[PDB]
Amino acid sequence: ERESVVDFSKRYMDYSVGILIKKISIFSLFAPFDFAVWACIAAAIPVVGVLIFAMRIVMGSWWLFTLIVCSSYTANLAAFLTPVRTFQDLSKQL
Amino acid sequence: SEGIRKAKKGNYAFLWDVAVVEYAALTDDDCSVTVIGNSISSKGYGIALQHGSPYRDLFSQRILELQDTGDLDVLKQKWWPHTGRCDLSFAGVFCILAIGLLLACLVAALELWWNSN
Amino acid sequence: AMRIVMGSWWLFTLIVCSSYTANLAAFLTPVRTFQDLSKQLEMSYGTVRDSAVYEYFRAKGTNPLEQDSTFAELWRTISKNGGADNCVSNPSEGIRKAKKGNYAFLWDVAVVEYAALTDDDCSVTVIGNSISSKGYGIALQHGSPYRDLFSQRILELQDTGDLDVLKQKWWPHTGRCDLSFAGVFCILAIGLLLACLVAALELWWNSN
Amino acid sequence: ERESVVDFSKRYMDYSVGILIKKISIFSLFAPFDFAVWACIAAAIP
Amino acid sequence: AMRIVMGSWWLFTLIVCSSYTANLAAFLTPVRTFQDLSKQLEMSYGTVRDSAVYEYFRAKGTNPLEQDSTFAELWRTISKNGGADNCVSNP
Amino acid sequence: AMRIVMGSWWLFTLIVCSSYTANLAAFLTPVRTFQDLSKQL
Repeated sequence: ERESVVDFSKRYMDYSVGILIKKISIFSLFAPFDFAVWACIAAAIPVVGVLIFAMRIVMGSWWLFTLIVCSSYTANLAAFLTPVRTFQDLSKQL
Repeated sequence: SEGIRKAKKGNYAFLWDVAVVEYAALTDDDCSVTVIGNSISSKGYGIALQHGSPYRDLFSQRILELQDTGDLDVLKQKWWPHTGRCDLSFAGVFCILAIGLLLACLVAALELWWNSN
Repeated sequence: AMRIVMGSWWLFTLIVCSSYTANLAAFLTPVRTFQDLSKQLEMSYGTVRDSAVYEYFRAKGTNPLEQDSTFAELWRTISKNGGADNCVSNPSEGIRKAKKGNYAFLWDVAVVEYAALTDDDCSVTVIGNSISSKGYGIALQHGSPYRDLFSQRILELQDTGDLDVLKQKWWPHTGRCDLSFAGVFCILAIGLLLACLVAALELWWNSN
Repeated sequence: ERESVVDFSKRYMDYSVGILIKKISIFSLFAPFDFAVWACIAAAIP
Repeated sequence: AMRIVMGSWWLFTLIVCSSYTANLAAFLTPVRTFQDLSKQLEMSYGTVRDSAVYEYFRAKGTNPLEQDSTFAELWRTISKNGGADNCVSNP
Repeated sequence: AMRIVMGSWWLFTLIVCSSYTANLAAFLTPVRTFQDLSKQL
């Protein structure tokens, strides 16, 4: 209706709108890991418990086995090494 | 102007020109705000004129070409450059401490239950 | 007693060195990546050569005040040997070429997913980048008293948003293509196999 | 150059022009690591 | 016996302690730096008014086509309080 | 003894935690040295 009887000239800028934002403590380092494999370890010990019925093969499993699980808990210390938290218009509706 | 401090004092994300918020970031003595981008270039902003004017396409030709040279964006970068003024634990005791106190209370329960048995 | 001592507390530190050694190994950790500036240090780009993209990017990627960290990296990638392997004589040449040549450049994303989502690949998904000031408009000539009549209908279709409806008619955005944690089990049941190697051979060797 | 001599109307989109024709979990421990030292342990055993 | 019952605690969270012992030491990385840009975070910045370094670099902490924003940052370091942020008149 | 045992597990704690950040010395830090005089050698 600014075009119905009158006119604009052509574009100086383009369409937008702005959003003004002004600017769990120890739980958060287990969160980079999939929580299912905790119980995948927890069911593995019943499998090892079958072996009641050598033993050094079963020990030698485990000295290789939880090796990496210790390294896996050593892994997620690097959580920043590679106010607002979420940036979607829809994500901030909630 | 109300949306300055009401967004400062009260969880209000606002609906406004980004460039005003850009200069409000350019003015605050502490880098203490947050903005999120927007990109809608199918709709534009032109400049009104008298309905019937001889040089309208000639006006818009400079509107065109100063953007084609990009010096229009240098005019944007005059009053608001790209950097601006704003460039945009030891209390974790109880948490793991409490999960086993279920068991720590349940030990004496099964003790006194079977010791009476 | 004292003869048993030598390699023992030797291993009380060497394996620890080895633990710290294997510890650090990963702590800094067409479609290839996800960000356009991350593309700017990758392989070169398949545009149509001698296009207006080819023209105006040489006009403005060489403009340093109007350089925004991709366009010169764009220019140095595309200008290889005077443009060799970015070869376009007929237009569909560079449009075809580097599917398995593994260069990547795109259109405006409309004609992109017009062709790409009518493909069976969907690893051809290159991320979006388009000229925020240059595109396709609507052409007439000076002196025909028709423009405000028609630019009325130009603005109104997005005022209604039926500009979006007609884009989504012959071009829906949906299409057939809408758009570190398993290493134990790599070697887990290998131990169950070694259990079968050991204890079953013990059982049969006792049965022998 | 066109719009100097023959008038236009408004934009509706932007532009580019490109290419369009169809035609491990744990082993990062070994990208710095020379794999034989496992055997260096296994032969340091006897 | 109940050696089995509660003994999970000196195992697990002691490792969690060793992790907090660790990760903060890694995240660690007279003169501090040799930059006019890395020391923009240091405040109470003494400087002289009515001088050539007071004059010319206000002309060079302005003009946003000058793409070394260190100079404009050190400009706006003192430009507040009318230019009299934490300032002296003479050396 | 129960009292110099204190000195044992503490070194078992301390020295390993003290062994820690020198991995970043191996990890974090083509060119390495920038002096005109340092490259004379």
